[PDB]
Amino acid sequence: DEITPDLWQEACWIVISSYFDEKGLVRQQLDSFDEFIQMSVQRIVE
Amino acid sequence: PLYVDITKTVIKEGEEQLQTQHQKTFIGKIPIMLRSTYCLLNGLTDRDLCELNECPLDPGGY
Amino acid sequence: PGFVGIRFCQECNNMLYPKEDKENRILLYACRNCDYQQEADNSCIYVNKITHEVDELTQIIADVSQDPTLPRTEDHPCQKCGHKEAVFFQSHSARAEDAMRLYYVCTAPHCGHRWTE
Amino acid sequence: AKQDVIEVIEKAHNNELEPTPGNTLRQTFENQVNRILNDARDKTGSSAQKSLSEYNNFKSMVVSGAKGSKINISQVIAVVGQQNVEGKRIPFGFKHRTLPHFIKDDYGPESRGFVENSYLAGLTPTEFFFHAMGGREGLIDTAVKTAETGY
Amino acid sequence: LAIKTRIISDGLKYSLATGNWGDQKKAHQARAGVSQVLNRLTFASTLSHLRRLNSPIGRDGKLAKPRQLHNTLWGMVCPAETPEGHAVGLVKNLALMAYISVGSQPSPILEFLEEWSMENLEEISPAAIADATKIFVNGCWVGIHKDPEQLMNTLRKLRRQMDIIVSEVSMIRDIREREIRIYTDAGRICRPLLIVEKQKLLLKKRHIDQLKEREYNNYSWQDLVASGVVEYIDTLEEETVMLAMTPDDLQEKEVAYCSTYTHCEIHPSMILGVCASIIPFPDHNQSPRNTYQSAMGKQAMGVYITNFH
Amino acid sequence: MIIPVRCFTCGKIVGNKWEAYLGLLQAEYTEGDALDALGLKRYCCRRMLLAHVDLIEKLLNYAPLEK
RNA sequence: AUCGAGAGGA
Ligand SMILES: [Zn+2]
Ligand SMILES: [Zn+2]
Ligand SMILES: [Zn+2]
Repeated sequence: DEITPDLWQEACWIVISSYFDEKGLVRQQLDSFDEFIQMSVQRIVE
Repeated sequence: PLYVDITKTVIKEGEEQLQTQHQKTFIGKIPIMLRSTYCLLNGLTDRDLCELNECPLDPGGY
Repeated sequence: PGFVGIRFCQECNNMLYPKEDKENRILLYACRNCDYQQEADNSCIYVNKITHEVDELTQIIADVSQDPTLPRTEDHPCQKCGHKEAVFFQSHSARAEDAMRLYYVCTAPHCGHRWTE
Repeated sequence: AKQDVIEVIEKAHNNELEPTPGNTLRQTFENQVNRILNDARDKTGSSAQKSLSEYNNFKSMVVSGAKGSKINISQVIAVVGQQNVEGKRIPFGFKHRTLPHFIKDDYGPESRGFVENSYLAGLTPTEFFFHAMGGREGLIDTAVKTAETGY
Repeated sequence: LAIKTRIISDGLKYSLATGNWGDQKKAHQARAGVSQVLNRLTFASTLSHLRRLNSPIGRDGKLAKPRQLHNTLWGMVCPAETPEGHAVGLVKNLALMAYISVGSQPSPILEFLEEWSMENLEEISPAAIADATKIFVNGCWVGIHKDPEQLMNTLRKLRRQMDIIVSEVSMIRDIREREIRIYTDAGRICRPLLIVEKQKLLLKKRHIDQLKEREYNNYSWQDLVASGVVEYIDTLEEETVMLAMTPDDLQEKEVAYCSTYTHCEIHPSMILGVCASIIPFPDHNQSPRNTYQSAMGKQAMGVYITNFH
Repeated sequence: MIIPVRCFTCGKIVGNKWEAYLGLLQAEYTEGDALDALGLKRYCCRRMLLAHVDLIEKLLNYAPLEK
């Protein structure tokens, strides 16, 4: 049930691999431009 | 190309109003960042990226 | 000596300023907006404590015991309720940067006792 | 050295530390904490120098004067030492915390940036961050002083 | 005929091509350094350029405070990647796991606070503020509360199940002053930290097992965040966060240091960046050498892209 | 990009062992066991095989310019 | 070729 110390070294890197498989590395730029082109332009126009 | 809907209503006198909606009026071309949701490379598999002479490992963001 | 706080007018709710009736020389507090005035009892107008000799326990609040950051100890029990646990920190304020005296706060709820050894 | 620093911290918390003339109580407290840590670092460096043998290449290049120094040997083998920013220890960048991994008002050597390990052993991540701060300060001084010196 | 797309198209193109962020006429008044040509020397250089930050303090400034590596930069900015020359301490690189908020509307949060015991500033008695707690959402004081502990617990609980409060929303309770701060705007840097129970990690073998077959049961990082075992903590929230470096720091010892940890790091090496993670055994090096390698990896020569033909 | 013909240090041929090394890897052999099977006794050649990435396969995905 | 900006090396 609990992550043992001899398995933590693998569990943490599995977690980090999941993070970098889902999010990416340029996610901040991608999401910022999506935010802009999606709601910011409409907010400006309105 | 960005298109904007424009609604123009003429008000002169005597309740002579009429709204003319100029649908999809061109306002300008917005540069599109690569790999974004409005780039042609969004969601494309690595095979399609290679078909379009683009690197699968290219992160975009530019 | 003690400190002096301001007084409010009962008519316009403005502060009473120091004033004096020469006839009786009785410390008066007269509001300078309207004609209202009052007779003082503190007999003190202004104090300036340079030594800032004040107790930090007054400024210490009892809700700080719920901070998961400050350290805790069981070697300084609360005198008010006998609880073993206590949360301690420094004064961490201006004019009190020195005097690393530890200020203890009781962890048990509804007590909140603040003290210093 | 850690036990001695704990003793100073306890004495300060018990108001048993009479300030030296010409200095404030925190000034005296820090000065003596840094004195204890510096004495420990010097002693451990001396121990490393004694442990060095005649075939050691570090010692060879140091005695020849070609490169390196006693402080470099000491930091490689025994103890890197205290990391200092603007002449003092690591400042409380957070609210009374050097890093969020410590507790508030913790003037222990580890919290304020005393790298306990050596380069050969490897530094713990807080020590790595503190050493990065020290190197950044050195780079800042190097990149700043040049214009004034040239003028 | 009345409209002109030329202004929009040409202005956007000019800004992105020259880097002067402003009007074309105010070229000298515009700020440079934005929209630089992408470095394609090597893949590490490209990634570092795409994850680059800067501070508009100016290279001529001789003040050492802005350039100093602040304690706050932990887990957000690489402590080694910085230009050696004039831009030292100003141009920065993102940490590996650092994510910065894209922004949201605080309307659901305000509605929930209204639903709770939060009292509007116009309705509160003026004398009810001394002993109560103040609540700030996106910087504007919206009311007072009398149970800050319960309110903070409830708000964290909502943030941990992808309710009206999204994960990126910041929620800082400062205790010395009774302020409670809720932040939702964009530009806030944050990183994922494992939540810690009474003394135990919330992440478990079930989560790790479901992550092992990440390609079969579509159990991903989004599910990890939804399950309430990982939380994005911004800078200001890190002040009230007690961080366990590793689960080894939660084990009971002969002397109790903290015993009240509220978060844990996924891995200490996440504080590094892109050109700093290439370094083997960086904890056995001197820091200026780490910085030199971080600058020098962008100059390393390899296959900068697969489609170089 | 492609497997070098010779080891840099000693000059022994390693350009005819990449496919066999991959086959051994797919045959559940450990990397060191495969290196021993291919007769790579020296750690220079062991490096030359173990540290090699094969970018020619990725480059072969893109269509040729001339048909 | 001129100006300006950016990235860099010692
Ligand atoms: Zn009055
Ligand atoms: Zn008590
Ligand atoms: Zn060889």
